[PDB]
Amino acid sequence: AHKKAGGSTRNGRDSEAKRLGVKRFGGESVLAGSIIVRQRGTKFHAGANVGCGRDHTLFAKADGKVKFEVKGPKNRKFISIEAE
Amino acid sequence: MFTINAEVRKEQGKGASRRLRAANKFPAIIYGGKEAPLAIELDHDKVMNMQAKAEFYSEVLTIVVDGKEIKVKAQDVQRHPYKPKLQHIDFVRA
Amino acid sequence: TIKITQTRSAIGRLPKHKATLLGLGLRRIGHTVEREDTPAIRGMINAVSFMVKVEE
Amino acid sequence: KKSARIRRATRARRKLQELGATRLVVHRTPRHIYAQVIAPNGSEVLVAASTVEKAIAEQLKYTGNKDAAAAVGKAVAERALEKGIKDVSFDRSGFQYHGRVQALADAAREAGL
Amino acid sequence: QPKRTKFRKMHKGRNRGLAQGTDVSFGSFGLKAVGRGRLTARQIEAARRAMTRAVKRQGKIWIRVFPDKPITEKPLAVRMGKGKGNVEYWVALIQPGKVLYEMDGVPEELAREAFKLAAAKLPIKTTFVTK
RNA sequence: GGCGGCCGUAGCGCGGUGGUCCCACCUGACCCCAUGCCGAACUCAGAAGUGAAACGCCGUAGCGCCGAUGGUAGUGUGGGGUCUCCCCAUGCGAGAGUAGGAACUGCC
RNA sequence: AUCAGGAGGUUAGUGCAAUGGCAUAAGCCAGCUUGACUGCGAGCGUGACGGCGCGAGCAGGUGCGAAAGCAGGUCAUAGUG
RNA sequence: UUCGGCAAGGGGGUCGACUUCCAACCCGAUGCAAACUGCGAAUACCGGAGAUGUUAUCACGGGAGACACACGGCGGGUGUAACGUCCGUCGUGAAGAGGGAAACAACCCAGACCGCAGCUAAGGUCCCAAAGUCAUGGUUAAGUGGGAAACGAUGUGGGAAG
Repeated sequence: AHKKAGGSTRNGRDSEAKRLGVKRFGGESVLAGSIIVRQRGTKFHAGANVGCGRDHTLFAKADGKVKFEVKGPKNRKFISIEAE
Repeated sequence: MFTINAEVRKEQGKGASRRLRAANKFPAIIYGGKEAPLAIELDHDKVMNMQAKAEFYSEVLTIVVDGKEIKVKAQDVQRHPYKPKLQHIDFVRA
Repeated sequence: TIKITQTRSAIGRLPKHKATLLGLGLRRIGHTVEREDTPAIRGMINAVSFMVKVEE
Repeated sequence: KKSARIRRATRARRKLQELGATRLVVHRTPRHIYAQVIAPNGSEVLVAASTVEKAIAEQLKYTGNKDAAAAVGKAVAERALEKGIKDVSFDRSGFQYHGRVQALADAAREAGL
Repeated sequence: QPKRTKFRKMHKGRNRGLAQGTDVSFGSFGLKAVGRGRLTARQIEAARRAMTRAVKRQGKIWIRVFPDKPITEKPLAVRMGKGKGNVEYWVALIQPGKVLYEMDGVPEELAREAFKLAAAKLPIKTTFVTK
């Protein structure tokens, strides 16, 4: 029923995440990168996470959220190639 | 008023410090409000015996660095581990 | 540019650093080469700074 | 990310900011009704008109009714079209339906917005 | 030996206990030991009881380090049995320059004779410090 | 109080002082309109009474958070000795301690 | 037991193991309602390999909404040949 | 997870007060964590510019072997520990010969066509054994020439401090 044995986190296997979409090349508005699911907001390049900063770039495409609270889950403001 | 001789810390490092400590000398820093903080090299033997005399921290020590006094008061003293000696001491202009 | 001259021998030197010098065009002691001052060139000379004597 | 204080009060709208346009705020006081055409990045007011200013024209009755709310909408919008704005979204933070805010919006469209 | 602590089984009790001395005035004297070492509560008691049984002249004798690290043993076959709590009870961790026993006393040292008796009970060459 | 500019060191606690211009509290619910049980919500109307919640100013830095002057442990990377272990070269540098900041700026 | 006041970011609760998320809420109460739609593609699982799954479109059209929009079942990772 | 003070509860002893003990809370001083953390490296790593390398990078097809490794170093997890099990990085044993280490798979230097001359590496220079029984200075007497430990030591020498 409950949970016992004063223990912390619960484990299993190896993570199933990747680094798809380095971004500096074309990219249709879709989930750039993969780690955890369910998240929206970013509609372009919005790599911004606590640290030395983050980035992405060039690619004119309406929308394009991130994975979730990970590699810059925050939603910055627009960005395209330079001249789409 | 304890009169002590000293110099200036040019090669600020642990290696250079160990070469001085071996010759009986340790680093120190002096600060005083509007006065610019200064790092100097004090005599080990002299200070060690003077710092033993309680009044050391309450006096207006007359530190003569190279060729001129500064006048300061002792704040705190960092001691050495494995070999009981002076490692670094803080000073405040008075 | 900078003139690089191999002062140290190949014996004892760490690999890769050896490949670096073999890169600059030096494969024997005494040999000298002229490398223009550019980002990479500076990095390599830095890795072989111990084995050679550079100056512009 | 966490929900900002403004998001907790849901008075703001991030979905209208993803487009990059302007808003049409409708403030209402038990005495007067205000309307503005503010643009993103702070409180940039391009054009605005108060029901009290409607008196400058020739308003006689009270300024806290529905017919007055529609009069202000036509004024704020008329000045907006004179500014250079065409489209705008309705932003009525906290209010019911068919109220004075709807009369303000219906008035804005009547002008050309 | 990774520092173990809680979330474990209940073992034995402290052979130690008597903090001794009056806790009305806090001082800064001491008896430092040059070198890191693990001392079990069973040893701490012998050393502590040695000096306390000598400093009958006065008091103000206090200890700063307490045994908190658990250490088990597996007396049996092997495959089965990680480690139970036997003779090897709580063990304290002493640093190369840590003060274990400090007695609030001004130059009237009648405890140096006491600390000497204890210094011969704990494994590690300790030295008497006035500061 | 109105009207702008810059536009996250403005988290969270605490002190003094002023305005009957402005503004909420407040007061009243005839009616539009509205509450599953309650004009409290919701919506309308008037201004008897304050500034007590706001606001304008201004004084403490507690605690959070963001920068700066002083320094040792800690830690890469490559050769030395030594029973283990420790040392040297070279790129940097814990926490404790001394100070900084409690908005800014134009117009009526 | 319940009712009134105060303190209280939240340690509650959120179906299920654990971590992570959340309070003028993704939690509670109430009302209403019910997208678990059809068709077809692009992408994701170092290094090729199916079923299955998921994120993101388009075409038409169901439900709810003022609308953007939200569903391809239950916040995500076990409940299958 | 240490100590002091205050308030509330329970038990025992003498009096409805006091004393003692235990548990929870708050404040000022005392201590910790492989599944904690306000902080935070080095470092490993994606992409892009400045060396080195060139038909490489890459595509397709044919034939494979192979899935009982081991050791040193560094970082480990388990274990009392092991010429212990079990991982990770790297260099080697396996194809490292040659040289030193007395002899010696993985310790140090170093990596080979033949023949020839020269100079060095490691190491070594009293003799066996090629090369100084070399120079300045100091210490030890024990032949110590170093298992040899925890521990002990006015055997003896050097340096600093009251």
